[PDB]
Amino acid sequence: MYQNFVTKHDTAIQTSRFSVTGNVIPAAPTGNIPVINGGSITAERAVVNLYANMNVSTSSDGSFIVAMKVDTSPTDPNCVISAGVNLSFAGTSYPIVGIVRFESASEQPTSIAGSEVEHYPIEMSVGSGGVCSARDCATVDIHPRTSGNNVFVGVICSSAKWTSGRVIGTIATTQVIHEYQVLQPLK
Amino acid sequence: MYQNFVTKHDTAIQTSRFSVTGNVIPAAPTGNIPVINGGSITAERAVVNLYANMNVSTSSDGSFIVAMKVDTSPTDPNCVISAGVNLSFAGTSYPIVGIVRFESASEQPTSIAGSEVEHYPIEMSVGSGGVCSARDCATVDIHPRTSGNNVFVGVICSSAKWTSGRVIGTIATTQVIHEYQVLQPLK
Amino acid sequence: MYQNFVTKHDTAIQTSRFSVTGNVIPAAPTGNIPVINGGSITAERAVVNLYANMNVSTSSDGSFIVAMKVDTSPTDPNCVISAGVNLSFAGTSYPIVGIVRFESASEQPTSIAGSEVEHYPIEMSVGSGGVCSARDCATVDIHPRTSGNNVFVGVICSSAKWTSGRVIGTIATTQVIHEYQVLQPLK
Amino acid sequence: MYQNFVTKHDTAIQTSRFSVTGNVIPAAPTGNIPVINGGSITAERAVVNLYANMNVSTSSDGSFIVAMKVDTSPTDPNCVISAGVNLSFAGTSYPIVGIVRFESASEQPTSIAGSEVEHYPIEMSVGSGGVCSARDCATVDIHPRTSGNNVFVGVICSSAKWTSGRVIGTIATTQVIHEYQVLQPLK
Amino acid sequence: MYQNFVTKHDTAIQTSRFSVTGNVIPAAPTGNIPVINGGSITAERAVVNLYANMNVSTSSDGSFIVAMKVDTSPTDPNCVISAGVNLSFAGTSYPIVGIVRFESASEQPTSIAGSEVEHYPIEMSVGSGGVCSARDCATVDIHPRTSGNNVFVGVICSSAKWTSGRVIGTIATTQVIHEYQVLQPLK
Amino acid sequence: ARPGRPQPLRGTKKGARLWYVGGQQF
Amino acid sequence: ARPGRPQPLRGTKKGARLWYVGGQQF
Amino acid sequence: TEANPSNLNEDDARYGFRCCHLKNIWSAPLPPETKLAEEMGIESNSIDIMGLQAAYAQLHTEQERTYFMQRYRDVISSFGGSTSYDADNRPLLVMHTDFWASGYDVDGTDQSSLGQFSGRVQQTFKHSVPRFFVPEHGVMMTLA
DNA sequence: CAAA
DNA sequence: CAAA
Repeated sequence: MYQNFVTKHDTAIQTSRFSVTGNVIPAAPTGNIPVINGGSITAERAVVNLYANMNVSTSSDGSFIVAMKVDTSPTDPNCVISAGVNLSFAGTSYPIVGIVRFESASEQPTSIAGSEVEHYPIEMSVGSGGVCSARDCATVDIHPRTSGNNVFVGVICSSAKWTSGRVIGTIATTQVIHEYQVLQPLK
Repeated sequence: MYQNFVTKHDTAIQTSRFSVTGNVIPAAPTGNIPVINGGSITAERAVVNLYANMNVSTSSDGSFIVAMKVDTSPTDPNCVISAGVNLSFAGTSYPIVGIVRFESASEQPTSIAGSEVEHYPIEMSVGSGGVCSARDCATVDIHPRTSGNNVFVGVICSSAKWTSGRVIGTIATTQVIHEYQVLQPLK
Repeated sequence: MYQNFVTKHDTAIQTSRFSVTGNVIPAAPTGNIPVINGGSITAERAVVNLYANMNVSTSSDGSFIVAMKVDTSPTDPNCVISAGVNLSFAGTSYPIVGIVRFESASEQPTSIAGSEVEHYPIEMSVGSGGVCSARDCATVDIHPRTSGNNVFVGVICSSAKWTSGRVIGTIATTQVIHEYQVLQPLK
Repeated sequence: MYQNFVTKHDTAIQTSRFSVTGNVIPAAPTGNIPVINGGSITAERAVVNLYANMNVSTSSDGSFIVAMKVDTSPTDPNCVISAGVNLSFAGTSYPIVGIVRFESASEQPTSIAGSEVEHYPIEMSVGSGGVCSARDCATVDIHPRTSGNNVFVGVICSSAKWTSGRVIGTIATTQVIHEYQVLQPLK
Repeated sequence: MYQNFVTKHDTAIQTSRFSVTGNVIPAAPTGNIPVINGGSITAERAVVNLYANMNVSTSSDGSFIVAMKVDTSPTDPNCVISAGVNLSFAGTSYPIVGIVRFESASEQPTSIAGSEVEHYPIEMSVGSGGVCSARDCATVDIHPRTSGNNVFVGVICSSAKWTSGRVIGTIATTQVIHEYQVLQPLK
Repeated sequence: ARPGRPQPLRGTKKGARLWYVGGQQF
Repeated sequence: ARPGRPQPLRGTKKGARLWYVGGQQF
Repeated sequence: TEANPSNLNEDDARYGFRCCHLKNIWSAPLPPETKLAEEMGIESNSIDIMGLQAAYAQLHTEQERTYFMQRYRDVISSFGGSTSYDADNRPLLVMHTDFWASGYDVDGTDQSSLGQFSGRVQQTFKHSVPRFFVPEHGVMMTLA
């Protein structure tokens, strides 16, 4: 049949990749959320591979974030931001995802206050006990609301009841300001 | 590939946000359903963040609501109302969602009788034991059927068997009378 | 982004609503299936709210039906029939749904023999242990095959192993012979 | 809103129906797979209703098939074959489905060797412990590769670990060489 | 209704098939991942049938791969690569899938280092305890980044906590540089 | 058989007066 | 080879009478 | 003969009676009761050739009728006479036009519809009825 | 429009 | 259309 060439999320190609291992310390919206990026992706297309241990040193119900620095060049008020996640947890905790936007004068944010995070729900492919999947996008104003900060976007992952255990998968996210060209056999 | 720019639900952008914590008292359709909004969103685009405890002080099988005040300016008989939810519960209860419409002379409804609520089913992204997800919409007549009331719409969340426990996520809903413009690289 | 205005099922608007409580007696295809409608929807758009107890007084594996009377005015051989269901059961039984067509000289069928029921499978949004969801449609010949009967359509719900317990949700179904007009901001 | 009139699978209308009861003996690809059709559908549109017991008299991990005889009239090299399944099992076994093609000089195949079966994966609506659902299609060459045989297609259902127990639902499948006409209110 | 002729993945037709049995030794990204293909599909359309035992002789949390050799003839920078998987495991482990690209001067890779593998997330049809399903695609640069190697693509399957047990299903993957023609009744 | 491409129909419009209503009404 | 853009075919329509049916039938 | 518009069935009452297909070999045959042989009485060993004569003539009158003079007016016209429309109470055909309905194809332009075409028949037309003198109160009916 |  |  005819191959479908449209998609809610195009995963960055050869660039913007960072592997993250270690302990992921989920947190509650009342505190500061963990932004597991020290070498935070730039090109505003980010692919993050996960192979770490979901540790509950803090609260049992929280959320961690993966982010990227929004390119603000475009004069357009706002553009689309897509994400594509695939996470498999060991400890049944019924994960959950979505897209977020937050600012910070800091270039490489390590954590962001929950009262400083904006949410954008997205259709979750799946949300089983140990695996959340999703490939979707949302509309987000790309310009810094406070003269001075850098704008950040990414997918956030939460749970009502986390469970210590290894987590693995990929967290991809992109600011659509380019549609990847592709061999379409009939043109 | 080509980025998809259509979607069943556009989550409000910088405005219309309210965080709700505390106890959510689900109820049965025979009684009055809890409308967890005191500062009920106006612009008829609503984003509600949840970080509260699902308490069963009343019945074990019920439903709670998140709502917004419909803008009735449009002369069009009825417009589309989209919702995008992502809820993760601790207590396995197999959640469920949908869109609803109800009137009330009250500006900030605290609860609404079940026999006064209209239902509009929507494809649920997921409905696992502890996480319901959905991004869809439905057609709803936006004009007050009883000369005098204000029209309300929102997503309702129910369960056949609830279970005391923390719930977290986002409840977004919007009356489409505006499509957010967006940078489309090829135009 | 651009709001999507197409959909497999449009839930009836202000009309055709009936609430059903009590005991739902699932049955096997070898016997007569329970059509939980006494005041069976007419306009051939039906919305049915469920708040009853799934009782196994008969067999442990069966199915119940929700139906509506097909409008046969249209000279077109057959039209589309969409359904949108959201059911949350207490007793884990892995529900299942689909669309059905059956005739009967009776105006308000209370039950229909299984060997007299026609099936039309539909993509199930979800089919977890305690919640089935689906918003789809199918092509169905709308004219009475036996000179004299009335044609009925609706969604059927089955299970391989039911389990006594309260069930809640909505069963919507419509014969598309009208597409609801809607405010599309850009026209 | 606007009613969607496209779909990956159109379930046959008034014809091609066969009910199958009894014992379904799943098998492994190393042996001969059970083709639960004696009165195998012809018109190459098949609807099969299931109300039987999933018995493990052979191996614990296997697969059974539902098939139809491909119409080879069309000079077109190959056409689309859609399937729409909804199965609810009692015994948690995590079902799975897909479309298959196989030849045989026999008009009414009772079983087919696994090394003689061709697979075509399809997006599974759901694949929970006790219910698999799917409505999709695939491209399949409709002409007999060995001068003499009849071509067969259908959906196959497998499991890594079956479990004795009643199964119920519908198995629909069709060779698209006709698109059912339908009342579209605006034309 | 109108039959849908578009699709994210077209499963190869009569060619490119290989059956794989035996022990699948999942591995961690810190080591070398198992590429279960000795007779690795060429035409860059691959269909692989699984009927083997998921053995944990190494680590409990890992991932295995199924791959194909990318045709590099096309002068187009990059083309689409679709995959369609249906896996049913015995041992509940919450599988997970995605598409990958990796190079190697070796013609028939037996294993590939994790730090040498590129990920491309895809919407997972389902990700239950014992069955992952998915039919999607992604954009991938098809030219060898290191003058000399052959480019490989395929679907990878991972888990946070594997569990010894038989696995069954199909792993299909294709490089879209051809759209299969198909009988469309109305043309 | 007339060549032209289909035109929408206009006014249902003569002899002497028909409508007496008390004066001028547009 | 004829220039024109494809036209749908009309009537299958001469000499003396063929159809006697008892009188006039439209 | 239907007495009232209620003796009419679903289809008819709403859409009008059915008419005959365009005349062809099978849609316009010879009246089913058409004579395929004419028998004439004969004694046992003799035949009246003078009778055989009339016999044929008679047959003729019968055929002439069967074939094209089933209506009274046609019979009279046959003698070279005429008949007012009031004679056999027949509607008066005031005007009869006809034409072929042509149109155009709309081309498909999307990924899957591209290369498909839908026909939109759409013909304009005039149906003019010359000034007509209405002798008695009645109705002017125009059907298609 | 007094089709006075 | 009596192609009488």
